[PDB]
Amino acid sequence: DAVFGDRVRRFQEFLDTFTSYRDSVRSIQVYNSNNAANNILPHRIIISLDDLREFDRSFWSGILVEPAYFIPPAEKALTDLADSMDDVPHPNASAVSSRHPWKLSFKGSFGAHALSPRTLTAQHLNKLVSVEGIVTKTSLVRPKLIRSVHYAAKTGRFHYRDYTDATTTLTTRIPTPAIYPTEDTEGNKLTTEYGYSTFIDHQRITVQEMPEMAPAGQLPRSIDVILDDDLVDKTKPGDRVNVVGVFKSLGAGGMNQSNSNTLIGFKTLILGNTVYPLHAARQMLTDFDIRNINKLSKKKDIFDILSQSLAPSIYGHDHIKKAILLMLMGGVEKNLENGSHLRGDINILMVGDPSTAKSQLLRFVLNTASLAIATTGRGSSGVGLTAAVTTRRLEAGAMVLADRGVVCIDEFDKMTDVDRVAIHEVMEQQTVTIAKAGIHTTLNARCSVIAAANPVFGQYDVNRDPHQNIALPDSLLSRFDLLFVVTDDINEIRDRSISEHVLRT
Amino acid sequence: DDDNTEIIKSFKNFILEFRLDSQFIYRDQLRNNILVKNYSLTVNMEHLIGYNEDIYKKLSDEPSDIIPLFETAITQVAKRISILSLPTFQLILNSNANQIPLRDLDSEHVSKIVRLSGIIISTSVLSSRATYLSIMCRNCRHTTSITINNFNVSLPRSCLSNCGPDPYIIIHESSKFIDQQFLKLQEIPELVPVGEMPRNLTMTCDRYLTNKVIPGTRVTIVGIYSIYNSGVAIRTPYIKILGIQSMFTEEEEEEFLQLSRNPKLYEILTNSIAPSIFGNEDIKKAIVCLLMGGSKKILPDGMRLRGDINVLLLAKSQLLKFVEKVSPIAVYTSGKGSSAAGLTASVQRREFYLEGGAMVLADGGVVCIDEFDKMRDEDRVAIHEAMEQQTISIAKAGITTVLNSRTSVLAAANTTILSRFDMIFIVKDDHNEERDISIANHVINIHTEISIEKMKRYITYCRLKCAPRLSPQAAEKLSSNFVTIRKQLLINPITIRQLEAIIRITESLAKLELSPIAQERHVDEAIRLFQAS
Amino acid sequence: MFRQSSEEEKKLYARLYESKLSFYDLPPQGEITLEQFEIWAIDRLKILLEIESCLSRNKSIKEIETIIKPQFQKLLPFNTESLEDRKKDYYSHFILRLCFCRSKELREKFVRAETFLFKIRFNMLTSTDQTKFVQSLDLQFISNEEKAELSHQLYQTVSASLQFQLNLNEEHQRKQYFQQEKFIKLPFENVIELVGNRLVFLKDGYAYLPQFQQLNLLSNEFASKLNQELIKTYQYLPRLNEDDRLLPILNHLSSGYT
Amino acid sequence: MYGDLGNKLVLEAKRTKQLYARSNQDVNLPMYHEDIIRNILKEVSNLRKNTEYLKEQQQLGMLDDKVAKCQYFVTLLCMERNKRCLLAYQRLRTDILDSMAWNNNDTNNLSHQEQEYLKEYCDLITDLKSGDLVDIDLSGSLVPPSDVFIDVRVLKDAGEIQTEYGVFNLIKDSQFFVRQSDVERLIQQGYLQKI
Amino acid sequence: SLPAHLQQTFSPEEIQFIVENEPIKIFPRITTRQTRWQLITTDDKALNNMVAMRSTEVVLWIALLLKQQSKCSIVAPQWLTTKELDRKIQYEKTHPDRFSELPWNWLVLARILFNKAKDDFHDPIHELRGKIQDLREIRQIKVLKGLKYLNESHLQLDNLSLLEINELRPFITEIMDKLREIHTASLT
Amino acid sequence: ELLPYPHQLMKRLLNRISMQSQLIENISMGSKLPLLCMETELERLKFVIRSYIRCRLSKIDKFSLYLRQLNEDENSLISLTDLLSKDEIKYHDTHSLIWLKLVNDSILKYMPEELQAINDTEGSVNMIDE
Amino acid sequence: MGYYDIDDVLADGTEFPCKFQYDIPGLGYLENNPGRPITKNTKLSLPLWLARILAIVGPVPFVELLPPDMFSTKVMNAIKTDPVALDLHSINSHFFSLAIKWIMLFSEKELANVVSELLLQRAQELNHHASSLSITNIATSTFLLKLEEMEKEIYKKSHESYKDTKRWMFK
Ligand SMILES: Nc1ncnc2c1ncn2[C@@H]1O[C@H](COP(=O)(O)OP(=O)(O)NP(=O)(O)O)[C@@H](O)[C@H]1O
Ligand SMILES: [Mg+2]
Ligand SMILES: [Zn+2]
Repeated sequence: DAVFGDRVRRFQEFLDTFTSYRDSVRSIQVYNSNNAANNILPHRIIISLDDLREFDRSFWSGILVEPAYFIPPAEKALTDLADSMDDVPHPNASAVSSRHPWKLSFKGSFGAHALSPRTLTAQHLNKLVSVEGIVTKTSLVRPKLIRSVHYAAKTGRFHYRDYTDATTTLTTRIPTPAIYPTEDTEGNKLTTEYGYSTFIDHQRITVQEMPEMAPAGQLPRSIDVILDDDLVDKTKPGDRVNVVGVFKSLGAGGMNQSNSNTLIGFKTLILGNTVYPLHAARQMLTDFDIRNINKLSKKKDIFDILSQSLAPSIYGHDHIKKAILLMLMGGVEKNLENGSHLRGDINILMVGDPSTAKSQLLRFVLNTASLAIATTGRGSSGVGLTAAVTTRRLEAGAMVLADRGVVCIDEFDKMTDVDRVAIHEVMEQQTVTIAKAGIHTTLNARCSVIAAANPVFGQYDVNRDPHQNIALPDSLLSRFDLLFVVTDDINEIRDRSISEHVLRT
Repeated sequence: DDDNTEIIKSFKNFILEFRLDSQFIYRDQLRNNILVKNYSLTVNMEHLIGYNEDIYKKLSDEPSDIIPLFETAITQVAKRISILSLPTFQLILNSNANQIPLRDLDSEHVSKIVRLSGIIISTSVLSSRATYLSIMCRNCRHTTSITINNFNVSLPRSCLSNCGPDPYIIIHESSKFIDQQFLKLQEIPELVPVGEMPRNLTMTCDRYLTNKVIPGTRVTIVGIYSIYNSGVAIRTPYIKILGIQSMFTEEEEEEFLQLSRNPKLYEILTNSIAPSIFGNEDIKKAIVCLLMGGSKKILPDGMRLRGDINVLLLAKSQLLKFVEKVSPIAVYTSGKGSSAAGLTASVQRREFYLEGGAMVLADGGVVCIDEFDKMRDEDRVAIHEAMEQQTISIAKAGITTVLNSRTSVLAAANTTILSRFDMIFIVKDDHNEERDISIANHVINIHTEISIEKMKRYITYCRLKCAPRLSPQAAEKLSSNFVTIRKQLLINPITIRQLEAIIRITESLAKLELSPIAQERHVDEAIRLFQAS
Repeated sequence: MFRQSSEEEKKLYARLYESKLSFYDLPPQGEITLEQFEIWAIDRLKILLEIESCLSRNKSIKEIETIIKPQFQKLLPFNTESLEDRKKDYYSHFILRLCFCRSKELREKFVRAETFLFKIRFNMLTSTDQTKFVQSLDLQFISNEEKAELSHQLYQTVSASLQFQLNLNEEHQRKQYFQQEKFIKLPFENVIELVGNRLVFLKDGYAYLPQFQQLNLLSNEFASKLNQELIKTYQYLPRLNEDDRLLPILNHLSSGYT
Repeated sequence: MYGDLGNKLVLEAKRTKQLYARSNQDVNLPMYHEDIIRNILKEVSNLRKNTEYLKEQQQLGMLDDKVAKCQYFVTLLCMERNKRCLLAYQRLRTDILDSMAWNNNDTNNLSHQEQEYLKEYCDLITDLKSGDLVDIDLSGSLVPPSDVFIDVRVLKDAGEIQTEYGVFNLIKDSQFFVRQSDVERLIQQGYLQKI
Repeated sequence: SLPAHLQQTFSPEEIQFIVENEPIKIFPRITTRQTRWQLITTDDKALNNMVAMRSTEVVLWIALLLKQQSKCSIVAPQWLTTKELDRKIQYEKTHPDRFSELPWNWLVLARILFNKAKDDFHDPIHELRGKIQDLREIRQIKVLKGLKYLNESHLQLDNLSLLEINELRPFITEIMDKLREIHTASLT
Repeated sequence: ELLPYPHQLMKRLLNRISMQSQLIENISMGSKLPLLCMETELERLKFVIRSYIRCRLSKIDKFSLYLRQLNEDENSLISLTDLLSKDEIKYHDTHSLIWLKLVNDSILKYMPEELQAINDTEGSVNMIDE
Repeated sequence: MGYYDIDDVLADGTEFPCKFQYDIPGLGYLENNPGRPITKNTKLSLPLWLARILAIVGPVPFVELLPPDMFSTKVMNAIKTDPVALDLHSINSHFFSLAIKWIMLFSEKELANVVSELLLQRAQELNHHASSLSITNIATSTFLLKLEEMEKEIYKKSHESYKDTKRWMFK
């Protein structure tokens, strides 16, 4: 028992020595205290595991090899630091007994304990580990009881009690029956005070090894992770993610009497301590970026510089490059006071001869837009391109997924008439609506469309009408802001210039 | 009580004393294992029998009871030869006793050491078993511990420090565990009685024997044959395993380098391809280029330049089989495909799902199609993306995904689809009676230049070592030729998508010589071979 | 097996603060400034004034520790490697000797406040530092046979104290601790405050004291030696009177206690 | 840049060293890289032409104090690093040839200067082996003598042969019991095995 | 010129050659005392003046040369007995850092005499072969502890045998040299 | 380093080897066992000298330019003939000329006059090993 | 560090980042354009045998050396947490040669203390795998893929030494 106190003292020395963590405590506290008088930041701090190594190796290896005996006292010391710093007086009834300490998180240099779901092994149980993979399933969020408060009717005394379960604590304790006490030790009838009691959020997820690493077409392997309080709902299926936490076992493993002859193993989990995403889009500007951006904007011809810097490996087609740049910037979306909506996003279509860089230029947008989805015109159905029913649940299509982004459609001329007419709403009302057996709902789809097609006769025929060359209805062509026609006109100097260009490339 | 100590003493004296000639083979093995942090020992039955037959008799009568005693004896020796802490060591066995066919195991064999063989057909994921385990007593809050071992247990009920009827719980925070895995063994295919499907068994292994085999491999097994609970007075059988049996050198690349400097290497490789087929020189040349390929490139603005080659053939059945044999990776199919996925991919149904055909499955290698005209309707349109983009993309029934299709296609048949290929040629025949007689004589013989493996390894080496670049002279030559053909056609089409194909052929020709630069010598043969027509 | 094989002032203060506390045992050497003399004395004086104020307000050790500990980082640092902090602490104590040796009331007030500060700082130590500090001061444990013979009486004496001071509510835990605990034998007059509270076992004029207690002996030795040193300091105040530039500072320092 | 060819040439030195070290019996040092060496020497000649042109511009007065000094100095370093690569490569192949000369005392892979070098070094070895100190066979065995008499079995039909101790008739798969000091050379030549 | 594996070290053959020059005690079965031996790297009187069953001292290589035939018998060294080896093992266990004071050629001489002279021992040979192994194992533990003190300056060793040193030579010297290079580079 | 040659010892040893060889021949031409001892002793003696001289020649290969520079220094505290035997002197001198001719014609013929020296100390890397 | 040593010849050709302190005519071929000058505060990647001189010869010398990525802070923390697990072969093929050259160039004290510990801690497992002789391949082969070119020579000359001794004894 006495060792717990010394570990609290030693972590207090660390917190006094490395002062950048005090500023973090204090800044969170003053921010929360400001807006409370009118969002709120979590009571959580991330420590560099390297600082702790350079401060005390004996505490560093203790955190990293015996977390059940070192993480709790360290976390206790952090709470004492935050509690001794000044705080707002006269707290309310719920604030007085919140049962809410501060919590830790870690970064840097895990060494041998940086793992993947395939290689996590029984040797690593009760160690602090870091794993990487893809989220495949997520449970619903549920509340969990940890403390309850009771008012005794006759005596006027407020009583309370605490609860525990195997996933709530790093150390192990006798489980609690989840019963509410109805009667006092002295026979007084009790009442339960909701709002003074404390409940916390809980969510389970599953993480699987990345398909790029799967051997020999073998079955892939996966782990379940437990999240709570602030960590809930920060992920969704398909996310690539890196998780930090303690690897632990559970239950009786069939040694409590069972038919299995104990061949079955014990259950295991990772208790989520920290979660980080992986980039596999967004960037964050530094001060120097703001300066450079503002200075560059005062050149005489910024539009030419920027437009010519799009796809420099493609010769010619200046105007299409300028149009793509204006599409990536976009207009301004208007919502009037009576609820009426006016469109902001620009749609572009280009039709032309074979080999004239249509698909190659269309491919560039997919690798410079922040959110982009790509599809071929014949590989997609009307419902798959907008939305479909399943089980009732309604499932989104490609135009619904790229909401505030761009969608690229290649081989647009091969799309059937039955598929094209599903798009007429999405390019003006920017919504999708379904009315099918057991469902009625509206969905948002605000994207910009860019697409490429082949003319009717296989090459553009100037000796026939544009409507004869472009077999699409007038109501659809009207929805594209800019329609570009492009051709491979044979000429000596043009051929020479292009061929020399691709050879230099 | 004393028997447990005499047996341990006996196996301890076995390890410390068994010499064959002048080396204490088990002392040396046990020391050499610890230095690489391997905690196990591989004993051989014949040596145990030679040392003292009585010990083997005890082991043969009661293996479930005696194997743990020998394991703890190993631990007691391991400390003396390395300390002036260690886990319990795993014992592993080798044997030459008569194999039992899997179909003959029965009630006479329960709790006996058995040796058998078969094919592994399935493998479980790993799971955790306890060895050292700690206990908390709920009432008095006293604590104790237990040591499990995995041979054929439950939590005790003798409370300590009344203390209650069932007061014990586990402290997982201070306990030790090991790995365990399950496998399935199927009887040998050449043993099964006619008209019956093969019989199979289930089996278990732990610690160093885990994660040692994969599905489809033939294996030999030594293990205890026993039963477990899962009619009247009836139980399921299984096996506890105790043992299992199942880039270039310098001298290699020196040969490949000697080939690379041969002045007639191009002729040699062409001659080595389907040598029974008469004539068809340019077909063989084109297959060499298809096997060697161009060079992949990536630009600062992120655009990506293709490396593969594509060829079409209009006798012809033999060449695709030859290409399948010589290529480092290969897939063979007929135009209808192996499933409703067809060549490319499709959506099927109950929830919907997606599966890929023989374009996705050949990713990274070569694929050859035996009748391209028998391609299905969906594949006719989908192959455009598969060839131009090296991808297949689908957005149907709520599925929204993109698939990789990075491959070189060889195809044959007997229209606008010819535009997808880099080269097209028509197969030619000759009717010499001696050729047919020679083939017939060889057929009777079975009924009564460079070799394939060396050529395949050479192709692999060249693909790994070299990716050559155009010299400036080649650039002037190619551009002048390009504008010349377009001008000639204008006064009487060629397009950039074909210039970029001639470049890939040129690079593939320079690749045979391992020359880091391509030269006019290669450009000339490239345009000479471009006469598909 | 294989095998291989003024500065003095700075070393003195490194030696004096290796234990993290000192009885302030030795004559300082070298020089500091007069501004430093005044400021360092005032800083220690402020801490001791607050200690005496809290004691006059009858606040407990925990409350005083909560009040005084934030002041060390500003006025008089502790648990520090800095030579400047160590010299500041040492010199400020020595200065206030010369301020507070002047009269019995001043000596008593200074001894009380400084001994309580000593207690506070000793509580801040780890047990290893406490052991090393006690061992450095050259400060009789009973035999195991004597402990066994007196085990019933010693356990009856300390069992309540183990429960209330060390939170050992379980009798099993108290028995295990008692089995591991050492005891000290000395004349009862040396620990009379514990005698009056019946916290120690008495036999034949000797008091039997467990090792987890007895800090009052350490602080009483500190207080007694400080009182004797102050009496000595008083006897050679006529030598202090040779530098006039110090007397106004010392008069100012003492005025806040009169 | 001017060091790329050298960085490529030295990799062949590292390669031939590892190939040689792997198998002491299989020594056949590979083809001399005449073309790469010729390209390196042509590069040096280009740099010499540039320095000479720069000296002409210096005599013309074209900012020669700073400009000619820095450009000349930088060019000098590029020449020195090429000299180092060429000497390293040639020195390695020389060490291999010296090793073979001691045992031997075929030619197509050696350059002609190397072809005469080997002959010169053989003359030197036989000069040392002759004259004074002749009593000890400097090209003989370096393994200490273990036994006087051994049993040797007859591996190749060389027929009847003469040796300083006497005459032998090497009937295929016959066995001799004979003193080692006699048959040491025949074991090295490969007609015999020790069994 | 010289082979690559002999640039810095002695092979075990050379170690055997070095050990073979030591003297050893023998009982001859013939009298030579009244041709003569006329050696040039040793004494010649002892071999010329032998008398049957009279103990005498000669170099080890000649002793093994005689013992190849009936004419001689070799007396084992006194340290090569069960009592002494028991005491040395006890010394090894008692002092967990010092090496026991065995002669510098103990491994080589034991593995020569067990092959050439298995018949001339008094103790049962199957026990000596065990105790030699016990000594080598304990010494290997002590060596593995010592390789954590490789440093920039020096090391001291005591009673470590010639063959044991020669086994370790290319590792100790190389790692020590690189630590020296790293340290002196910071001084310069 | 290359240690100094034992001039006197080698003279006496080689003379003794010659005399012992002639004695063995005379006794052979005139019990078997003494002859066996004499023959194998002479083998054991010759092996050591052979190994020793081969090692010294190998050291001379590696430090040829260093030994030449040590000899060219007029202020050197030791002369090259003090350190080496007469046969070693011959080997060092002629081997240096053979190696020099090979690189001089092949490489250095093409270099400018500032870089034609083979034993250059002043360059960006020292060409002399020691 | 001999003249004719192949590994030293090959290690000096690794490139380091550099920045110029003067504009100079005609030396644009360093920037792969022979027809142009170099200009002040331009940044280039140059081989060490050249950068080692242009950083010294004058006053202000022509080039300044920027801190390279193979001596970054992340690598130092990786070294200090677990030296035995570390994949130095992927970091740089010739790490312990370039480390000594850089130490000589800037006379670093703390880097020497880090590198000495790294070498001493990796030598232990290297000796373990050297001592372990068959009477296994996977267990040894996983660690021996993380050795430098410098460490491989020590491993080879140790393994051969143990093996020759073992062969002679049991013979
Ligand atoms: N400046 C250019 N102009 C035209 N084509 C170019 C140019 N630069 C490269 N190309 C190549 O032109 C080829 C065909 O480009 P691509 O974008 O697929 O044409 P496309 O308009 O999609 N033709 P299609 O697929 O038949 O509709 C590619 O291999 C490009 O690399
Ligand atoms: Mg296209
Ligand atoms: Zn109990």
